[PDB]
Amino acid sequence: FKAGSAKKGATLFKTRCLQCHTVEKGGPHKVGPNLHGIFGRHSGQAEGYSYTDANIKKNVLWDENNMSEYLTNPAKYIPGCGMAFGGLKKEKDRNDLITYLKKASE
Amino acid sequence: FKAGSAKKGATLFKTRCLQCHTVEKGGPHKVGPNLHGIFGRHSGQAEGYSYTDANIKKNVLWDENNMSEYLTNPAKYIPGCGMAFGGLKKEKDRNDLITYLKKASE
Ligand code: HEM
Ligand code: HEM
Repeated sequence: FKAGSAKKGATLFKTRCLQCHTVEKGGPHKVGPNLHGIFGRHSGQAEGYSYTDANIKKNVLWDENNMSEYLTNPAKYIPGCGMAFGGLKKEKDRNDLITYLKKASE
Repeated sequence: FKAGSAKKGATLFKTRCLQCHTVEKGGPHKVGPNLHGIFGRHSGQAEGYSYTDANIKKNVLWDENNMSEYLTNPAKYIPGCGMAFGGLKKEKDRNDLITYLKKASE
């Protein structure tokens, strides 16, 4: 991962993630967990959310690379429902998004 | 609605709701919101969850009848994903479940 446009990323997040995730500090959980402070913890540790994916529950240390990989698969399992579009297949895309998430999640 | 078996209801909840909802006091949010104290508020007011369905967001006063109706439709929209099995089509079923939810949500 190499920094990109936080500005493009912000639009990515609003159009592809924000329907399931907030990022503001102390923001509420929705279908997915609030993501504030995501790059200072492991996976599966948002306060007041309880997780389903076995790998997220092993508590991976979130960094840029790990996250880029995580978001690479266009589909994602939404418990009890099925597969949803939760990924950016394009590299450039993730670099933009992750650049925004770093900032806005802090 | 007429009280039924909280015992049957408990099994219903564990097998059909618990994958998306907890009910214990102070229990965490998941795909759906924690439901503790559900019959003492309106819809769309769980602390630390942010909702999507326009009708839930109008804040309906949850009672037995309203809830039975709510759970009557076998399918339910899970934001960003699609339709999921979130209902009990059978009357007897809901009466069992709602009887348990009254107790366990308190
Ligand atoms: C590109 C857009 C998105 C990004 C970058 C993103 C990011 C993340 C991250 C980082 C996690 C792990 C959080 C943690 O470990 O605490 C997560 C989990 C989750 N996301 Fe997303 N997400 C996106 C889109 C979506 C969408 C559209 C949905 C729902 C339709 C969603 C639902 C979920 C759920 C349910 C979990 C928890 C999974 C589980 O418990 O098994 N995400 N997401
Ligand atoms: C019979 C089983 C279930 C019962 C009785 C039930 C009950 C409820 C109730 C009472 C609400 C409104 C909560 C409130 O107003 O605060 C709710 C909302 C919700 N439920 Fe369930 N539920 C069940 C199954 C499921 C399943 C299986 C899922 C996920 C696949 C789920 C996901 C949701 C979501 C996402 C919301 C919020 C909807 C929105 O924000 O638009 N439920 N449920």
